[PDB]
Amino acid sequence: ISEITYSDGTVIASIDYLYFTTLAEAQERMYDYLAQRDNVSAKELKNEATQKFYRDLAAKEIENGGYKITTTIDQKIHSAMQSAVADYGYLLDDGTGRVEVGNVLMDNQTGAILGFVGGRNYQENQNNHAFDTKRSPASTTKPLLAYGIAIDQGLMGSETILSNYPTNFANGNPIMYANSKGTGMMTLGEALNYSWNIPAYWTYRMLRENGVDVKGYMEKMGYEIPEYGIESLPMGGGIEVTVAQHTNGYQTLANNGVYHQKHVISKIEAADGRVVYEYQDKPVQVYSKATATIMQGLLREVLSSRVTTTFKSNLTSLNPTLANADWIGKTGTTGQDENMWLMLSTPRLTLGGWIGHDDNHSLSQQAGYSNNSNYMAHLVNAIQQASPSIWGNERFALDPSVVKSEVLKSTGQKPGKVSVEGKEVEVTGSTVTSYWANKSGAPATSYRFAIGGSDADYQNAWSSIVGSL
Amino acid sequence: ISEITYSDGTVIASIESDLLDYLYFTTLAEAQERMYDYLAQRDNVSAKELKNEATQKFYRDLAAKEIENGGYKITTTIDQKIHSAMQSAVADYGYLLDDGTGRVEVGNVLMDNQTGAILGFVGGRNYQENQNNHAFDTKRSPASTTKPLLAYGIAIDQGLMGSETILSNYPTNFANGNPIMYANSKGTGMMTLGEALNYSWNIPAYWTYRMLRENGVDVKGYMEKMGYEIPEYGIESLPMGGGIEVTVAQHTNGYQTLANNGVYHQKHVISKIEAADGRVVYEYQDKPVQVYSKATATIMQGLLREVLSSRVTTTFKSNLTSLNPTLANADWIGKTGTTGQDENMWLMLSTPRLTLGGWIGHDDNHSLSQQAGYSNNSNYMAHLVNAIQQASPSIWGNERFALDPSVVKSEVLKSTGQKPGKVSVEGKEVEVTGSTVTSYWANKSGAPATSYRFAIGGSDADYQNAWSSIVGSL
Ligand SMILES: *[B-](O)(O)c1cc(NC(C)=O)cc(C(=O)O)c1
Ligand SMILES: *[B-](O)(O)c1cc(NC(C)=O)cc(C(=O)O)c1
Ligand SMILES: [Cl-]
Ligand SMILES: [Cl-]
Ligand SMILES: [Cl-]
Ligand SMILES: [Cl-]
Ligand SMILES: [Cl-]
Ligand SMILES: [Cl-]
Ligand SMILES: [Cl-]
Ligand SMILES: [Cl-]
Ligand SMILES: [Cl-]
Ligand SMILES: [Cl-]
Ligand SMILES: [Cl-]
Ligand SMILES: [Cl-]
Ligand SMILES: [Cl-]
Ligand SMILES: [Cl-]
Ligand SMILES: [Cl-]
Ligand SMILES: [Cl-]
Ligand SMILES: [Cl-]
Ligand SMILES: [Cl-]
Ligand SMILES: [Cl-]
Ligand SMILES: [Cl-]
Ligand SMILES: [Cl-]
Ligand SMILES: [Cl-]
Ligand SMILES: [Cl-]
Ligand SMILES: [Cl-]
Ligand SMILES: [Cl-]
Ligand code: NA
Ligand code: NA
Ligand code: NA
Repeated sequence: ISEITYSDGTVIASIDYLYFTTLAEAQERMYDYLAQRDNVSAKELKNEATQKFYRDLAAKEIENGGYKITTTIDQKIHSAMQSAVADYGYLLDDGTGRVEVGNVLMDNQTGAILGFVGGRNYQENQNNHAFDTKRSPASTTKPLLAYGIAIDQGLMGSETILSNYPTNFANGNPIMYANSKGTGMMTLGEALNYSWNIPAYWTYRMLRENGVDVKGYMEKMGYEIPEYGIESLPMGGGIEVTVAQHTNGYQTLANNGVYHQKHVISKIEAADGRVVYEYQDKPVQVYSKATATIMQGLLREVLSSRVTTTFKSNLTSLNPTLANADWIGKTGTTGQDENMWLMLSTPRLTLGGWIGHDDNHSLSQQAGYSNNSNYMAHLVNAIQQASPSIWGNERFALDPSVVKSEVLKSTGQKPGKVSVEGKEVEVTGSTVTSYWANKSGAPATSYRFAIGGSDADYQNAWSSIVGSL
Repeated sequence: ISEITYSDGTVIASIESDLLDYLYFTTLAEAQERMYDYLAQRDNVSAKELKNEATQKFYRDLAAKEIENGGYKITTTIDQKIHSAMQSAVADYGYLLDDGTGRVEVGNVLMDNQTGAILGFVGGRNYQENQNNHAFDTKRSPASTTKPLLAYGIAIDQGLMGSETILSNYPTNFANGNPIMYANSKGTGMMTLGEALNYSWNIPAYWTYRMLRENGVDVKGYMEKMGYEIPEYGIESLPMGGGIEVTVAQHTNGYQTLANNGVYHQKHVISKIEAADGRVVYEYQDKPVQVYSKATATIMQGLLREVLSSRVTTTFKSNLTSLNPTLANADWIGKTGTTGQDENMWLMLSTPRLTLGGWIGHDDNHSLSQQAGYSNNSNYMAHLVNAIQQASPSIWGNERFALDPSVVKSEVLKSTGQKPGKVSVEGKEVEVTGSTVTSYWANKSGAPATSYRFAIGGSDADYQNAWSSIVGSL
């Protein structure tokens, strides 16, 4: 009778979060294997009755067969993660009841899942918040769906300027962030650190205007998103993901643009040793190396800046060496504080983390900012203790293909002549290196130098700019 | 022969004559200052004679001899378990300060808010390597930790602003024509007190101090009640710490005053000297002074609570949270400091029971790294605050700072920090309206009606520009 092992061949069980997660995945691979073995047509496989039967026939196969199921799970690491959430999960409770939690640690280079947190305590609550739970990824959407795609397309670079000026949705309601209706122009860096919404709204809207196949990108990463025609899409509206699937997105950015499909099972072998399933590596360059490495740079500072997450502070206090790893990441917070995300990467690993309530009520305001950040610092340390060089010491680095431009700070763009209602101006001032992922680098400065902005906005910004020579 | 004891009576050391450790020198030195004052007054020397240098030297010599040969018991306020714990903390965690500019030195004073007793201190990285006492001897500019005491606290006390009053942070020059800078920023716009505190902007502080001069406020009087020695008050950048130099111990005494509801207790490390024959030659006398009203102090507490919790200029609450979440939930308030070339970092922390002063920098005054104060010092002091807890788990207390009853509350416009009402904007009189906030004052009657110059500071151009904005939003 059959076995599931850790990656080193150590038996997990013969046929708790660990048990069911790995088994359910093994059964899903067994389901595929049998449907292909019986030549079940794709029409047939859509049939509900057929699915039940084959779901049931895969389950019995594992029980009765004598298969070895090799998982990707690292015993020391996964176990250290269980202790972590046991020891430190209480840091999440903030007076809104018992806060649940999902984490997935993924190898950036393989997609393998080394260990995971399923929830506060399987014995109290059996919902798997790492693999099953689907929640809006909120602002963690932005680097993937908006900004990363805009850069990859050549429509934006590291120090391009976006409008966070007040603006409304089609219905007339103001696009909000926290309680702000917006401010003014702003670099991509600042838009990312503070997690503004308006800048993301204009970015997505620009992608639609340029006809960019955004679905194409998201699908290459395994994202199932049913409707792309949504103005708040890039802020995580109309999207729902597992922590495992979402971790896979950040795995893509971290792995210099190259997707590896997540997996928890690497091999199933019949009792006579014939492989019935084995994981096939299909790297996929979702973003250009320039794009991914440019994005790595920005997400480095999302964490450094500490604007929306205290994480680096927390990690520094618990483990100052570890804190010097080249961490990058992105927070998410849903509009009523229903869900907090913190996504973290070093060159080697990605660790995704969600918290919230099962019934979807609000957390405290600081639940993502402080609590989750603190918790994940403890979790990241606990993985370190268990496997001391697993995080690695590599730095993320700009790909040589990255083009570097001299732009004005004020416009995001090369200095140049511009007309400001009549009066042409020679536009001059302090400059910055901007990183682009196109052939040619930044354009020269135009009147509409920014992503988004009304006319009014533009004669307000140009006002100050002109003032400032 | 003579002995210096911890506060429970344990012996720290014997004083006998020499042939021809911070704790020894610090406690002995203050004991000799006491013996000095005693011997002088026993002999009826007057401030006339005691101004004469041959006479000081005589009475300093006499006080040394007296403790060396006499049979005095000297009782210090030092708490042995806590002080030890602090020596351990700097030993274990001092390296957290080293940022690549060399060996960063450090001074700390833990003070009891209710008496001014010093319970323990850190004198430097390692007395062996360097004997400069950075807790008691080194004087440095308190930088922006000047602002609550010299500027905003006094303004509130004098009824010239309240908790949500607006201040100008629009660009402006010193009298010589140079811009008042903060980091690289030439300024922004109008600003609540709270925001001005959390970011530690300079211009609001500049204007605040200017106001107090225009109003002839006795700022020296306040600072002196707290033991501060500032030689020259006519200095534009005073409130930012310009032309001020202080020990960690003196400066801890200033934050003690705000923390103890406005009431100052003079710092001391010695509570009693007693002779063998029963003669008490010195015993510390409790002499509370109300420097700020309880209203002012408790309002200030609320603002300093958020300086820490906003995490703008320090990571401390984050650091402490990860080290000791329960302790991070005590009622911490504080203020940071950074001199203009990054030479000096300060963090001043209080709970209702204790104040902990912290300075870091280099004995030769060269620059620290840019984040030394924001991050390094904040992290170290969270380690230090925690180590103090471990040694004495109730010492910090679970009490909360709270507004005194005497605090006046007012409904004001968020835009103007003043009560809603009509204003004359450039000819046409306007119905100044919008969302409100509760603002705390330490006067009789609270906020005024909004006037054209609602803010502390600002030029005509500035006020135009800001009203421009406010009129828009109606
Ligand atoms: B983000 O910082 O997680 C974020 C995302 C949104 N998106 C949507 C669709 O509401 C809103 C907000 C916010 O207004 O706080 C933040
Ligand atoms: B403060 O945030 O510690 C502060 C204080 C000063 N003071 C003086 C006298 O220059 C300057 C600055 C600064 O230029 O950043 C900050
Ligand atoms: Cl293993
Ligand atoms: Cl920023
Ligand atoms: Cl699409
Ligand atoms: Cl999905
Ligand atoms: Cl569509
Ligand atoms: Cl799998
Ligand atoms: Cl077999
Ligand atoms: Cl950092
Ligand atoms: Cl922080
Ligand atoms: Cl280039
Ligand atoms: Cl260029
Ligand atoms: Cl191009
Ligand atoms: Cl317009
Ligand atoms: Cl000394
Ligand atoms: Cl003691
Ligand atoms: Cl603020
Ligand atoms: Cl004065
Ligand atoms: Cl002084
Ligand atoms: Cl004067
Ligand atoms: Cl005697
Ligand atoms: Cl009073
Ligand atoms: Cl009242
Ligand atoms: Cl009122
Ligand atoms: Cl009054
Ligand atoms: Cl003017
Ligand atoms: Na966020
Ligand atoms: Na060191
Ligand atoms: Na400061």
